Amino acid sequence: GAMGSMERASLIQKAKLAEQAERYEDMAAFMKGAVEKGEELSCEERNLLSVAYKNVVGGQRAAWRVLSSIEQKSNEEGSEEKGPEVREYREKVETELQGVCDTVLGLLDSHLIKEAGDAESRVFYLKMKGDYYRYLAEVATGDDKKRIIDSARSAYQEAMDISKKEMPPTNPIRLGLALNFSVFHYEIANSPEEAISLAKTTFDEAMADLHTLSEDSYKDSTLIMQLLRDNLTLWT
Amino acid sequence: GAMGSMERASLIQKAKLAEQAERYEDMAAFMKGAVEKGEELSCEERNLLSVAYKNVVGGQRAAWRVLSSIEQKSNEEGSEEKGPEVREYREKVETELQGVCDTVLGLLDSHLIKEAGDAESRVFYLKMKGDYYRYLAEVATGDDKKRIIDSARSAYQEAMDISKKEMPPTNPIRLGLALNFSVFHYEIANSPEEAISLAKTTFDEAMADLHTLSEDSYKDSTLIMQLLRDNLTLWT
Amino acid sequence: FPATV
Amino acid sequence: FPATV
Ligand SMILES: *SCCNC(=O)C1CCN(C(=O)C(C)(C)Oc2ccc(Cl)cc2)CC1
Ligand SMILES: *SCCNC(=O)C1CCN(C(=O)C(C)(C)Oc2ccc(Cl)cc2)CC1
Ligand SMILES: [Mg+2]
Ligand SMILES: [Mg+2]
Ligand SMILES: [Mg+2]
Ligand SMILES: [Mg+2]
Repeated sequence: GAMGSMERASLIQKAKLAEQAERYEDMAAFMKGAVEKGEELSCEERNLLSVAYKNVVGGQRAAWRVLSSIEQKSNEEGSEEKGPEVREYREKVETELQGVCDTVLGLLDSHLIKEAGDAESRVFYLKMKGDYYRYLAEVATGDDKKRIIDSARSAYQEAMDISKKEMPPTNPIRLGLALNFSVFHYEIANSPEEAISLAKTTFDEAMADLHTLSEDSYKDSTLIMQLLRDNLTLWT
Repeated sequence: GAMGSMERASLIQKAKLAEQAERYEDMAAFMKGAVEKGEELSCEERNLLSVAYKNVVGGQRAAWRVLSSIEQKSNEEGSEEKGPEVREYREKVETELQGVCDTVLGLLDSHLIKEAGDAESRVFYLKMKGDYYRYLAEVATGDDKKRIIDSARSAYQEAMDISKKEMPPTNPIRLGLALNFSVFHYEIANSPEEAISLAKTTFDEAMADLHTLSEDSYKDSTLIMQLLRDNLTLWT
Repeated sequence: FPATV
Repeated sequence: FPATV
């Protein structure tokens, strides 16, 4: 690894600088280097890892959607043949996206998940595993698609099972997990009623636990509850 | 070149797709490949080349400024020593920026400028040469700095001389050249009065020629005139 | 597109 | 920062 010679603490410091400079590819490369040092990640470090890759893959997904739409338009009746270029470039972006997802999944498998014994860390990583399989599923079309979808589902389900046993219903990781698993159900698994049920139950159980929270915890929990409500409004 | 096997027309088509997807690094790589085919660029192709690199280097410049500010803050009296990391990462971004500028300047030198005989194409490329030397000057600190500044000045001056002889005062390339050379004077050459004079004279000579223009040409010219006015308002 | 975090 | 194009 190109980051093998840099100190762990220096990689974390540079990830924070990269975030400030909106250099998310660099940020992700630094955090990959930090993970590869082999030690567990603190809460702050887990956030840096997830922010970096979320932004990289988010940009790839946005680009893939633009290109996919152009390609779909080009394959409509009445469209003039433009050659292989749209497909080729969509495939290029797709392959780069798949590569980033595989990289993140590899970090989680070697060895972040297995070394995460506390519920908060294990749930965090299993959420990420569901998310990155979900991004693979968004572009998948081959013999493997059903298995990619099931890998996302299985990771999210294990995270849900641990979070319900070990975390309060207002915990932001538990809430964000449920938000994203609900989106999985709606957009990936073609289970809109499951998505709506999960978002509603999550919102209501968080509402009932807000009274236990400090003002600062309340802010984080209510922000995610508003995203649940936003999705419910979009879907109903 | 990785793009050596792709058709010129396919590289141009993919540059336009990359622009639509806001994948400016890809866009620049495609346009470098197109330039390296060895043929002159049309007006549309020149725009694609400039848009791509302007966006890549613009992002690098924004990042360099963030990092430079942090570094300057860290070197103030009372600041606690944070180690070499801020400098190192600013240097990393700086070196990447310099590499992009050198790449663009190399394309202009081999052989876009020498093959550009029409005033509109030659002025376009000489403006770019001034701009990319200006970006090098923004980060320069060594024995070469004065020479980098003079290379920017010399390219801009030749572009100005050709544009005044061969193009109307409302031509958007002539106007954008003058806008940028005025910024060079203010920010790089420490010549604020020259910057203000150039912006004012350019604005007034364009104003007097608007009556000759169609509605569509009027839109482009007046947009740039407003940027000249915006700078004058910032500087006075 | 729906919200995720 | 001033405007350039
Ligand atoms: S302790 C693990 C690291 N902490 C976090 O992930 C928190 C980062 C800040 N934050 C948020 O931005 C909001 C409120 C949007 O909620 C989430 C963000 C990201 C995730 Cl994975 C989950 C919730 C709270 C979490
Ligand atoms: S004929 C050479 C290619 N054409 C252009 O560069 C035009 C692109 C669109 N355009 C603009 O966006 C505005 C009005 C902002 O002016 C300029 C943009 C870029 C440059 Cl280099 C100069 C002017 C007009 C020019
Ligand atoms: Mg594919
Ligand atoms: Mg249930
Ligand atoms: Mg340097
Ligand atoms: Mg003069």
